[PDB]
Amino acid sequence: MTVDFLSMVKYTPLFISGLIMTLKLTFLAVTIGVLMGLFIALMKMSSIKPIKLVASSYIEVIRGTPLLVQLLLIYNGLMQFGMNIPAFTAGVSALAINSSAYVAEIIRAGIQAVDPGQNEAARSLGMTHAMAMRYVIIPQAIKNILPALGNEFIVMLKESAIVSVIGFADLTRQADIIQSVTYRYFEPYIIIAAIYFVMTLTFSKLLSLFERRLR
Amino acid sequence: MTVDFLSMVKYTPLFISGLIMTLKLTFLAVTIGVLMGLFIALMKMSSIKPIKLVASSYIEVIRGTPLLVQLLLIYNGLMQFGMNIPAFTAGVSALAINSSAYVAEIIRAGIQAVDPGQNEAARSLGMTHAMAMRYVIIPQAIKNILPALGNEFIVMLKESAIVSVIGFADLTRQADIIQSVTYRYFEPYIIIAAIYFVMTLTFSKLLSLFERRL
Amino acid sequence: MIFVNDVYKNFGSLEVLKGVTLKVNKGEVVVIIGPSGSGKSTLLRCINLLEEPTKGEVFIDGVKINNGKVNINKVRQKVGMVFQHFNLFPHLTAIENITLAPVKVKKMNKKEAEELAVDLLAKVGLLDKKDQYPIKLSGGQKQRLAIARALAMQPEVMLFDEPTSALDPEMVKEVLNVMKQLANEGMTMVVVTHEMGFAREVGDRVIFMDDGVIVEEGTPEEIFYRAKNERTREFLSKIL
Amino acid sequence: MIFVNDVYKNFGSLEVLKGVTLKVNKGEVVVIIGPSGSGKSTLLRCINLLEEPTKGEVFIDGVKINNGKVNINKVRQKVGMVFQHFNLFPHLTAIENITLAPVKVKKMNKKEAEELAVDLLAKVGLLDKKDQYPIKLSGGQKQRLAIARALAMQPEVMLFDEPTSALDPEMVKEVLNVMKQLANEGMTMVVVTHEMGFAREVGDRVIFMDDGVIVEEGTPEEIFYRAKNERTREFLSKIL
Repeated sequence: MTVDFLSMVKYTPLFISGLIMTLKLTFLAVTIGVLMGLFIALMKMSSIKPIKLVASSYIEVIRGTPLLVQLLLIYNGLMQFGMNIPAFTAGVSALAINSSAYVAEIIRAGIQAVDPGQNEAARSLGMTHAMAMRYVIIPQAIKNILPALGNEFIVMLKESAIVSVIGFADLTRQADIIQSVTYRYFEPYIIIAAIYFVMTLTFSKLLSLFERRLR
Repeated sequence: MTVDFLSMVKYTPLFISGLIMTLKLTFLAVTIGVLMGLFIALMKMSSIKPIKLVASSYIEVIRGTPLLVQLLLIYNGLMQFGMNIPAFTAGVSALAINSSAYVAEIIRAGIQAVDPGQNEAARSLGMTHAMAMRYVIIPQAIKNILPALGNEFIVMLKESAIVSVIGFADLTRQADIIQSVTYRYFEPYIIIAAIYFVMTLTFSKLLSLFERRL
Repeated sequence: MIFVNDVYKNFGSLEVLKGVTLKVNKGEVVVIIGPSGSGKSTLLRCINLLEEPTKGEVFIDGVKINNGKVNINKVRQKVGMVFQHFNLFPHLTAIENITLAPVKVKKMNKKEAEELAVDLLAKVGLLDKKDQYPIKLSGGQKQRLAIARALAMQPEVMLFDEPTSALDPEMVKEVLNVMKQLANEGMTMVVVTHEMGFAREVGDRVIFMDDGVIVEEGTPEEIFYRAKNERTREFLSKIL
Repeated sequence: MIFVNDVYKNFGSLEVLKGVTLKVNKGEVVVIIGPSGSGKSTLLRCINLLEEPTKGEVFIDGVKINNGKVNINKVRQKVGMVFQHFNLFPHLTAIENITLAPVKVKKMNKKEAEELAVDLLAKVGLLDKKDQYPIKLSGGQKQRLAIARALAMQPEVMLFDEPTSALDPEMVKEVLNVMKQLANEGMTMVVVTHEMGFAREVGDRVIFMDDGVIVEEGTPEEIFYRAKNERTREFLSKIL
């Protein structure tokens, strides 16, 4: 018809419910992916050649491949094995995996970003790589890493809107729902996009503000 | 049932068509998105405050907001205005827009990355900002920017798999198609992922190879 | 000719110049010295407005240049500047480095510009490097090129902002020599330096700055051998 | 005590050391000088294996340490190193900087380590800065701190890789003075430097390196006044 946002107001509980659902997805998704990523990182540091090759292949393949195709690979691709994983567990799995690769790389880069001179000083004072790592390098890598992890989350928020196509009732899914009863797509999408924007701004603000608490 | 990749061979024309379809989408998306992005950049540099505000708000809004929701906003959100833009132009518009914002930021940053000493030397030799920009700074910002544009393209390849959900016959969509005749989802997706992967590796190789030369 | 008049400069809470005045007339070689954080370089960069005073004014040839009512490009045409880190144009060859500004600012004829450049390259001993890129030059060669490049715009005063500090020690002499030659040919010079030998040999006047202020000034021999102020003696004792 | 024996080093196509031999006995102060690309710092860093020789061997206390059949940490406990750019641990205070390695490597008692640290801080004149963090230290304070930290591991030799080059000129003396004080106390030292004053004052031997080779050596006055080789004369003429 024509634009009518006022008609959208009564659907506030739907948006609020969608919003809460996008949050719940992303938090848990990252939380697993970070721990996963940490682990993937540890493998790539191993002296054991096969394991290093495996972590490298994991990271390389996941980063070099679309989020969608991973999602559908978990959801659709598993059906034919008598597997019926919910929309939720599928989305979280996919995100935790994608995030695991990017988080592992954030860690490696956060370490390599610490001045090599630190390691030189430490070794030259008689410390072994282990000790140098515990007492000198890692406490600095951390301050490199927390800001990039914190940033990864903000990306995972935007990315998670892709679970709508799988039929998960996220913030984006709402626009289908609403339109089924309003025949309007435009206005609820403008509203939804606005919510993602406000969320992104908010979290960016807190993130940088925290970064100053560190650096 | 259980895994059977050999059966997938006869469907090769579907993938290749899907592959070619992703390329054509992505190439065009970047080409428009670069031109658009360059233009947005110019706005952010302008002294005329409204223009800078608009470009800043634009960039901030697009970067801070999902690609999907932009796609659907074009495709679905425009229907109720009696608009039925194809899946293709919807996708291209979405990608060229997303990429336009990110390209604008890449350009600005490629400029801010050339050593301020270059500008100081240029001004101190009597050259006006215009000349410094033309003869000194920009020829360097370019070598800062091309590696990031080329890489942006590599990101947009992965991104473009999302226009499948709009019903575009790209590389990812094929797995639906093939399964309709085979009841297999796993194997065609693995093949598709492998194809996206080989594309990413290839383009990364060529891109970095171009990069070391500069 | 140059008159910095009671300027102050702040970078946020950092007070770098706290009321400084400097006059230099045609033919003087003025050398400014002092500990790190004295404000030397900030004062030097006020002369051609690379820094803008928070307060105070700077005049060149009797005209105020920090009132926003002046074409700054025309000023920097008169006041050359050589940088601590060279700031060569990397995408341009040596000669192209030299001829860019005369061609684009003075609108010089390219054959004439070419001849100026080969004269200057010969002058600073970079003839065999005319078509080499800045990256193939050693630091000393780099700074000599930067100097040639500055000279091609034929300024009436040259500013030197620690032209020697980023040079390997084996490379200081050759650059200093060029500066001295310019001094001997009557070029007006304001030099910020760590190399007191230069100040001794060709400086006309030596300025000692500390904590954003000129604390003592005089001739080279006055400052190096008969310094009245306590801080001047102290700094010199750590330095000489 | 230290015996580097005919070593070579490559970084890819870059040949940095091309056959170098260095013997230093207990109590010597050896000073290595030369143009950039001479190989000074590379040779210097071969001693405690911050670099690995492409060929040749290095023995300390008569035992070869680059055969992979020796514990390198145990080696570097004997061989100290002071870095051009300090390499202080930023998250750790002055005291903590000093005590980290003794407590964790030597397993020293924390109170004992603490007493050691405050003694060394007094020694290099940094007691009033004990708890602070580097960021709050000046260049001189930093290098003096780095020296204290190195000393707390009580080495039998100290390696110095251009410890003054990144210091403001007003700050060179204090660091050099501490180094001299150690020399006077009989510490074995290998020093790579631009500061010829140090070699004059406390150096026992001077090594001139050029193009990855030791080209001439002798006592400080032998080298500074009676240098035999032409390359040495060239370098010195630019440097002195």
